[PDB]
Amino acid sequence: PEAPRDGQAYVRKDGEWVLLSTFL
Amino acid sequence: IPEAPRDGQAYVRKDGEWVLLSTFL
Amino acid sequence: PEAPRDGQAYVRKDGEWVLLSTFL
Ligand SMILES: CCNC(=O)c1cc(C(=O)NCC)cc(C(=O)NCC)c1
Repeated sequence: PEAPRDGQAYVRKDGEWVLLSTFL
Repeated sequence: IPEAPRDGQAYVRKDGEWVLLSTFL
Repeated sequence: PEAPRDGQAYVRKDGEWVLLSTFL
């Protein structure tokens, strides 16, 4: 399914969309 | 959601689009 | 299709899921 549409980037983890910024 | 470009570059999902990872690194 | 479900983040590249950590 689609990631949130909220001006933030997402990566795929554990069957979820997780913010990229958390890893940066 | 559709495939990302297949062009040797990594993409992340943003705003219902595929965006280059490199932009954020 | 789904990325691996293994506690790790993935990005999309070349029609595949590739570890985010490789790029960081
Ligand atoms: C210009 C913003 N770039 C990043 O924040 C960035 C880039 C990189 C990056 O370019 N890595 C290439 C080795 C890595 C990280 C990272 O490992 N953050 C952990 C807190 C962050």
